[PDB]
Parts: sequence; C-alpha cells; structure tokens
Amino acid sequence: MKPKVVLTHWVHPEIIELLSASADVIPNTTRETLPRSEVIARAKDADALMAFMPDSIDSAFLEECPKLRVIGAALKGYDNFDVNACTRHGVWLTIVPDLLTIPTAELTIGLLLGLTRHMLEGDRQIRSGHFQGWRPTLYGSGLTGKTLGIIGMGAVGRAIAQRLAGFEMNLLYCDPIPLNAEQEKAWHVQRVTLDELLEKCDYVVPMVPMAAETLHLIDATALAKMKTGSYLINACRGSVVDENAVIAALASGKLAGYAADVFEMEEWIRADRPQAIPKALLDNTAQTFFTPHLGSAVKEVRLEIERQAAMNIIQALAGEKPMGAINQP
Amino acid sequence: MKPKVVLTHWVHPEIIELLSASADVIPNTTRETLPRSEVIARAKDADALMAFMPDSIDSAFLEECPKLRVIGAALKGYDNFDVNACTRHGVWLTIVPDLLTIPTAELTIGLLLGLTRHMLEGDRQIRSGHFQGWRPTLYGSGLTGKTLGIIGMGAVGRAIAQRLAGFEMNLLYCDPIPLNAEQEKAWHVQRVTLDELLEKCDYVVPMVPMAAETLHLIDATALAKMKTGSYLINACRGSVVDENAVIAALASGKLAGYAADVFEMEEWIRADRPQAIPKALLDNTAQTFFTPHLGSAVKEVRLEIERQAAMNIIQALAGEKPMGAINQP
Ligand SMILES: NC(=O)c1ccc[n+]([C@H]2O[C@@H](COP(=O)(O)OP(=O)(O)OC[C@@H]3O[C@H](n4ccc(N)nc4=O)[C@H](O)[C@@H]3O)[C@@H](O)[C@H]2O)c1
Repeated sequence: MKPKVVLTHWVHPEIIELLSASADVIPNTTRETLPRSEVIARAKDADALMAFMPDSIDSAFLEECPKLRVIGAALKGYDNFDVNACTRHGVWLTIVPDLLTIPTAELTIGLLLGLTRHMLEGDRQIRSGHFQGWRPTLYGSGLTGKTLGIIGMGAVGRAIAQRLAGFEMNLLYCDPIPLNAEQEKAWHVQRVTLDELLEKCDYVVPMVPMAAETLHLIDATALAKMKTGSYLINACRGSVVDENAVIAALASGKLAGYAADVFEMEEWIRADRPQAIPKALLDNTAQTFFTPHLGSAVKEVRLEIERQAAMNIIQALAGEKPMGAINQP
Repeated sequence: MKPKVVLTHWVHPEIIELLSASADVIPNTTRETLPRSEVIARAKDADALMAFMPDSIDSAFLEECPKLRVIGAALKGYDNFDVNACTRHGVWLTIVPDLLTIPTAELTIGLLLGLTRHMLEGDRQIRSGHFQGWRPTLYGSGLTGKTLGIIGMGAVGRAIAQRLAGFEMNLLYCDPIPLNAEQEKAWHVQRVTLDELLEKCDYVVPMVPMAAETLHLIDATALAKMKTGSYLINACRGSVVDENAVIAALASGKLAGYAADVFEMEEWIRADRPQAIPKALLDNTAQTFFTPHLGSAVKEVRLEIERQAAMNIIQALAGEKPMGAINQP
C-alpha cells in the first residue's frame, strides 16, 4: 500500500500529480484553512504532511499522528513547529529557503507607491463614473529626492535596496551587521543608527525578524522621533509595529500614512492579541493601504514553494535525507 | 529507430553502454563544456538530454528542441532549469539524490591539512630540485589540542565532525537545532553560539545546510570577531564567504590562511556576482589553497550520479514516470 500524504491547504494540480506517483494524496480542495480538528482527523494515519503557515505542529498534534515520517513545510520560518518534538517523534521537518524574499520586496515597493500616490482612492474615483479629466486632488508624495530608511538590511532589505537604487532617493539603513563597501556603493545606501534613521526619513520600512527585542519596535516612542508627515510601510511581521500607536500617530498627523501586509491579529502565539484588525485602521481608507499577507502571493513562486515541499516529502518517504531538513529524527 | 540522447558533458563509458541498450547516444567526448549553440545543435532532434551543473535550460532552449521528452539532470538541485517551462513544453525534469556529503567532508579536511601544513609550497620546493634534507622551514599549525568550529550542523557538518573526532581537537559547532546527545558524546563536539564559536576557534569551517544558507555569513564583522592567526576553510558555497573581506583579513594578519573549493564567481542566480576569482587571492600562494569545485570529484560518486540520471532518462523514454521527477509534464 502507498503511504498517505495530507496537504493542509490548496496546491497546484501538478503538485498533487507529482506526489501521486509515490503516495496517495489527500488534498484540501478549497482555498480555505481547515479547522485543526479536521487537519488532525485527515493526518491521523498519514505518513507525510505538507504544512503551511496556519498549521501549529506541537506535541499534541504529533501524538495524534503516530505514522508521520515527514512534515514538508511550505514555509521558510518554522516558529509554529516544535522541532524537538518532531525529532523525538521520529518526524523529519523540512523547510523551503530563499523563495519568499523577492516577491515580498516587490510587494513592499507596491505598498509604498500605492500609499504615497493615493492610488486606491484614485481607483475609487474612477469607478464612481464621475471622472471628467484632471482635477487638483489626490496630490501625493514623490520618491525622488526623499529619504527612505530600511530597518534590518537582510534578505528582503537587500532586495528592496537593490530595487530602490534606481529611484534617485536618499537611502538609509540600520542593522547590527553592516553591508560591505561594494554593496553600499552599488545601491547608494548609507548605514546609520535606528535613532538617526527615524529622525531623517520620509519613509520608514521595517524588515527585521520578530524577536523579543523587536516586539513593538515601532511604538509610540519610535513614532515620536519620526518626522511629521512621514509614512510607515510594514510588510515584515504583525507585532513589529504597535498598531494602536500608529492609529494615534495618524490621528495627530505624525504619520501621513500607514501601509501593511501583516497584522498583529495574525500572531496567534502571543496571549495579548486581538482577533480583528483595529476598526480605526480599516475605516481610514484615505491614509492606509492593506494587503492580506500577499508577500509571496505570486503564482510561479507559490508553485516552486509547493514543489520544494513535495520533493522533501518524496525524498524522506524514499528513505533519503530530505534536502530541506532542519532536524534529524 | 531508437530515441536519441544527448549528454552535454563527459560520462563514464559504462554509462554510455547502459544508455545504448535503449537509445542512440550522442556523447561529449571531451572534458570541456560545449557552447550553448552546440548543445542546441545536438539536442534539436533529441528525445532526451542529460544535463549537468554548467547547463541552463530556459524556454528559448526548449523551443529549439521540439522532440525532447526528458531532461535527466545529473544534479541534486535544479536552480539552472526553468521547471515550469519544461512542464509547459511536455518535458520531464529529473534530479538525483544528494550523494555529495562524504566526499565533500573528506575534501574539506584535505583543504584544512594542506593549508595549515604548507603542503603546496612544500611540493613546490621538492620539484625545484633544491631539496637537500630537513630544514627549519615551512613550520605550520597542527590539529591536536586546537579548537575547530563547524558553523551549521547538517549532513556535511556531521560527516566532518565524525571524521575529526579522532584528532584530539576541541570541536565546537553552532546550529539553531542541536545534535543528538549520543552524537555530541560520540564525536566530543560542543554546541556554542556563533559569537562564542568565532571567538574561540583556531579553525572556522562554515558548512550550513541548504535550508540555512545566507549571503556573506563570514563577512568583515565575523572576521573581526575571529582569533588573530585563525584559518578559514570554505567548501560550502561561494556566497557564504565575503571574499574581499577575506583578502583584507589576510592582508592585516587576522587570518593566517584561507582554503576554498567554491567561489563567489559561481553564483549565477545572484545578480551582483563576480566573474573571476579575485587576483589578490590567486596571487597569494603562501596563504591559500584552492580546488576547482572538487568536493564530489570522486569516481564512485560521479559514476553513481551519472547512473541515476541515465536510469531516469531510460524510465521516461519508456513511458514511465521517472523516479527522480520534480514535475508532471
Ligand atoms: N510579508 C511577507 O509575506 C514576508 C515574507 C518574507 C519575510 N517576511 C518577514 O519575515 C522577516 C524575514 O525577513 P528576512 O530579510 O528574510 O530576514 P533576515 O535575512 O534574517 O533579516 C535581516 C536581519 O535584521 C536583523 N536585525 C535584527 C534585530 C535588529 N534590532 N535589527 C536588525 O537589523 C539582522 O541583522 C539581519 O540583517 C522580515 O524581514 C520580514 O521580511 C515577511
């Protein structure tokens, strides 16, 4: 009998066919997240699982699935997995590197341009049917000559700087790890401290990992150091920005706008956590621009992420050591 | 008429004999890489292609080979292939299992010993004809009693630690995921943070698994934390080490030497890659030891890689789903 593989979320039909040669596949045929109780029910006698961001693989999950030999995570960050529990239960845990970086950088620049040029309200004005030509409205803020700061010059930060290098801006970054001289010259980016960054920037773009030290890194104290009329673009992680302080800074005029691909509400791991995006942000269509965690939502990229997770499962089930393993069961 | 298979690079004669049973084989009789135009000229009417590291398969290539049914990559990865273009053109794309671990670990230790014991300069002095017996020269650094640190503890790192376990060294490692307690005791290897590792090590060996690769893990900041007089050995991947930072550390005396099997000029997916090994490294024969990507240049391993690629081609040409498929055409 073939091993069984459960996929918790929708995958491209080619991926199901690929896995079907060596396993019986139980897919999620909908675009929705199944409740944890239904994922566990399907996985209880599975040999393999393809896991996604909404899955929380803890010891209780693994105890319900005694046949599991590999979890192929279609993800880079494995915060939602208990790796040591996987290891103790004899379960390979694999991830996918690199693939999310560039589409997230591209989306961040889209949020920057959409927010600073009032493009959403512009589209709404077009859809109203009342367009009759140019009007002296929706005057925004341009990029050339402005100062943009990247907090965290890592994979996404470097992808963003490379792309903004052609926009004739003044680019700053802060990071405990500096770029080298060739990189700083290539992108014309200057290293500063976080305080200097917050002081000088028209646009602030946090791209740090979520850690104890970066929880609410952009809080009321950071916003108070920022330039009046500045913009904040958040596509890193939901709780790096204090959304209640942002609401206050928009109300007072400290921030001219806020754009975000990520939200505190999706950080289910923290106890003090809201279950909805604050209404004062949702109602403020004039000053905000939001996307539902679309950072890596590019069809060709999602397919290659799914392919890497599938190959890890195939390799593990064949008795090989999977290419993306982070543990050793 | 049998189908035709084009092999872009040299293979062992028994592989050509294996393929000859079901296909007419067009080999590369030389040890050279053919220009792309010649590969296309051979493969325009081929049913199958065996591809290697120097190959790159894009949509334009596939448009010129309308009879192609399978590309069997003699590779454990597929960065140089447009997988979805293969799929859309009806072409199977296959890979082989990762067979590189142990020969890479062995070569890394060869690099360590050759570099630290001045063996290349020693051989030069022998061939100069002027050897007249022992002299107080070419004094190097030994292994016993010294501290060596492996950054990353996946398959290759574990192979290195197992082999260095008998050398009476102080072995350290860092990895987000720890080794088993039985392995730590068996190899006498101790987990430390990266900072502790860089601080304590006479020898530093970056060997991060594919899931943990990051650009310039060893940069100017890391090198400034290392011990003065230390040695750096890179058989991992070119992008792991900032080669211009290394040149500066050799020049300053921070590094006593650098050995490498891989080079930044090899990173054809990174936009800002170089196209030569820096002249300041090539000239420095006194403090460097280099090999041209030989980590798995072992006859047994190369043969098995070719054999698996040939079997995939044979399977696909016979109308089966090949065992190493990564797509579904
Ligand atoms: N919206 C999405 O769908 C999406 C997609 C992918 C990723 N993400 C997010 O998940 C994270 C991973 O981003 P990353 O760039 O891949 O992570 P990393 O390379 O480790 O970060 C650079 C680091 O910054 C550090 N650092 C640390 C502390 C400090 N006080 N200052 C620092 O500066 C340190 O030195 C290093 O350079 C965010 O970046 C963000 O992108 C979202």
